[PDB]
Amino acid sequence: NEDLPISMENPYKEPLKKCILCGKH
Amino acid sequence: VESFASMLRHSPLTQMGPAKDKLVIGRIFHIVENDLYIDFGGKFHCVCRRPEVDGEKYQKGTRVRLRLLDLELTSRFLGATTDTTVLEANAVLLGIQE
Amino acid sequence: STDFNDKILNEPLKHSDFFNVKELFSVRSLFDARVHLGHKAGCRHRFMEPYIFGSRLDHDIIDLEQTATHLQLALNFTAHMAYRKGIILFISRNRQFSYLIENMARDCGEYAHTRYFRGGMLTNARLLFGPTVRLPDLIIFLHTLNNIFEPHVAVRDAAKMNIPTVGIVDTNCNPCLITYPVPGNDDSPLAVHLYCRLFQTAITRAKEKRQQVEALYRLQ
Amino acid sequence: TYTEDFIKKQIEEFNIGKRHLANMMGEDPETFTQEDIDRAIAYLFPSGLFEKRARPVMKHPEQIFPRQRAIQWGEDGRPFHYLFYTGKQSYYSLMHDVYGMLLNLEKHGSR
Amino acid sequence: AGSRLETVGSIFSRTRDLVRAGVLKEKPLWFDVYDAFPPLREPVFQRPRVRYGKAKAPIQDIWYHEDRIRAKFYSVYGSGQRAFDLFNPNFKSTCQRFVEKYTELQKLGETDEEKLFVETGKALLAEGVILRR
Amino acid sequence: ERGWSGNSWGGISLGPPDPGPCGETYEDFDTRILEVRNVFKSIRVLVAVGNGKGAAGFSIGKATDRMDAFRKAKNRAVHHLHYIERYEDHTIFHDISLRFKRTHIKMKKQPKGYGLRCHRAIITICRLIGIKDMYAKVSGSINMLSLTQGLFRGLSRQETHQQLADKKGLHVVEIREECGPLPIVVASPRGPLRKDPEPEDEVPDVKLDWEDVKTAQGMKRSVWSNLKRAAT
Ligand code: FES
Ligand SMILES: [Mg+2]
Ligand SMILES: [Mg+2]
Repeated sequence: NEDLPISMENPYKEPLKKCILCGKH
Repeated sequence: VESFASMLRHSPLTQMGPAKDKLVIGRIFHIVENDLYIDFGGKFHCVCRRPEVDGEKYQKGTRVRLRLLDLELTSRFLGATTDTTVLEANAVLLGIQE
Repeated sequence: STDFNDKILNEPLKHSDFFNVKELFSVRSLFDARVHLGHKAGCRHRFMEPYIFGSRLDHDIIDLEQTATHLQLALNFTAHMAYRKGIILFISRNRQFSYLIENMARDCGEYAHTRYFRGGMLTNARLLFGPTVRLPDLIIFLHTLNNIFEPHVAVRDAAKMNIPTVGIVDTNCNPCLITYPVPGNDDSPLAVHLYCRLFQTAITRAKEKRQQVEALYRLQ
Repeated sequence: TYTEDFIKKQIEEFNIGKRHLANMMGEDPETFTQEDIDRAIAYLFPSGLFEKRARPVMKHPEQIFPRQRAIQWGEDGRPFHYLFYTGKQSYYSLMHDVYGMLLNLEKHGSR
Repeated sequence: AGSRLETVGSIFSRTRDLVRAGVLKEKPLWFDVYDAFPPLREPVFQRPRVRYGKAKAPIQDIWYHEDRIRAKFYSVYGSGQRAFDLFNPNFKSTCQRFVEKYTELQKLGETDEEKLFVETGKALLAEGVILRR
Repeated sequence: ERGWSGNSWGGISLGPPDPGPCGETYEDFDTRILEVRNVFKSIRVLVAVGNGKGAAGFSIGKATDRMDAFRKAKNRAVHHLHYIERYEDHTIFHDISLRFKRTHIKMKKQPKGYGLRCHRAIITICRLIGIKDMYAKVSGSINMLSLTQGLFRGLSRQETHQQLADKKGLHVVEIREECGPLPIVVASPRGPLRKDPEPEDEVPDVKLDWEDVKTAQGMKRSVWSNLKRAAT
């Protein structure tokens, strides 16, 4: 059956929250 | 014959995807003073406060616009093996459907 | 009385679907009634896992193919019990549907208990009603959980009193002690209305079938 | 405890005594009423006791005897009322009726 | 009367054993119906267990191919200003029409995710559906 | 007749259970006292009932008067009956090793005429159930209530030959030394027969008990074992 669900990582996963200084020296 | 898998795949609720910040249409089915109980097609209804603007227009059977925040409000608390549910959805009442 | 029994009480038991309960519902109808919508995975009960198709964005979905077979078995059992003039008691502590369930029970000539369940109604019935009281032959739970999200005491009491139980079990319910569990949504008004309609129709049709069979037997 | 046979007999004795009192007072037994019973008993058996219930009385046995016995199920065992197993079938039936009227209205000196 | 040990066996097994043992003179009204049409599972009491270690529930997450497209749509054009009508069994959102056009283009052309997205946007704008990025 | 001892309530018969409110008589049931204790005053009694044909149960009754406790325990016991499956209506279907709380009970199936060589409470409960041949050893804390609970649990959780045949889908064949190499099929599956045989496990990984092996090898020397006793 083509309508069966498929294994997959959550495509709606929101980007994980960042602190204001993340990526800065 | 249409299988349950096809029904779930092509269901509007499935198509909606995440329910956060989605505009939906609900229908008022019960009123308790200024508390409006609205069904929008989900498992649970949402309880909204009667707006101070054109509040008289909000009656049973009225179609309203809602911004869904959560389909069911649950939260696991300290020392609990299972989540505690209020059996209600979370939504914001925007207005009446013209 | 041997011919009476063999022709009326044993005849229905030789047919797979004697009361034709299969045409009362379909997977399409259950989907339209939102019977497939369960609770979130955080409230999931372990014993409800085999009945769950999957989780859609942390929301459990009840496999309606299994629900169809379970509902078929439960409705067949209910129809057969009503044909035998057994006492049928509906139980539900969801106050949103107490009026509907009481109306349905009155309509089909059966009994309802949507109020606070006192200690000993089933296990102490003789002291609470009288020494010659007759207990229900079948108990149907439209909601198997009480208002603190724990099992209705009537489930364990009926198990103690050897009374078969039919039950609507949501994803957060325990189906271990319900004789004929029916996985489905117990919150949405559409699903509850569908359950009430199906059970009322089955009971009424079973009683009418019994009456007409008795009339035919008397005529012949 | 008063058996139903006992109350039946007392009804019989009250009826025969009613006709007897009607004969004694010369009134027509056919139209003789309870007020007539009270007045005739007061006349024949005068009593100025202040307590009205301590004075002579010949009332219909139904009013005197507090015997009550209501059957809630038939010989087959099926209860008559659909709310029997609640244990308060009358109260919950009344509440159900009131709630139904409230639903209908929602769709639409004394103590 | 039957045994009140609800945690031992099931009501059917207890009733059957007591009937055969002679404790119960007559079978209950439901025994024959149960025997003719048994449930799928025998109703036996079991204590639910908390899982530990690597034991996990076998419940899978429900995902479809189009979900990816939906995500990107909901990330690029955002949530449609048009409201969802979940009561209609055949409601078509802007995202759903975008998905259908995307799949038709994929089946009638090549497989380049960005190109499919952009050309699908061009096609929807050509049809006359507003799409504000 | 005295119980286990002259001044002991244990083992004394209380007569048949009273006719229940349900309308059922229990003239074929016998009641035996298993324990009497003073609760500090009231009396707590543990009693067991059984008809001798597989139906048996036990209950606790608490009351200020001892006779009231007896009556309560008996009447509650008759409404919490177990059914115990018996192999040929004289013994158990297989050896049963159980531990309830801190009380260990090892029971062994035995041939006909072996008798009841078991704890006295176990002897009484077996007589109530109808078991005539069995061996039993109790270890750990000898607590009467725990002993009764473990005994009933283990006896109710025994698998019959028919159940094993249905589970494995194979003939369960009994071999008796007195009957030579004759194969006696005691159970056959109700469904179809599996055609592939059980794996011939060269050395099964079973958990053996040191007492049984020591007895089999003759290193057990106890002066208290295998002593001559009255028929039980
Ligand atoms: S959140 Fe990434 S460095 Fe702080
Ligand atoms: Mg629920
Ligand atoms: Mg002595």
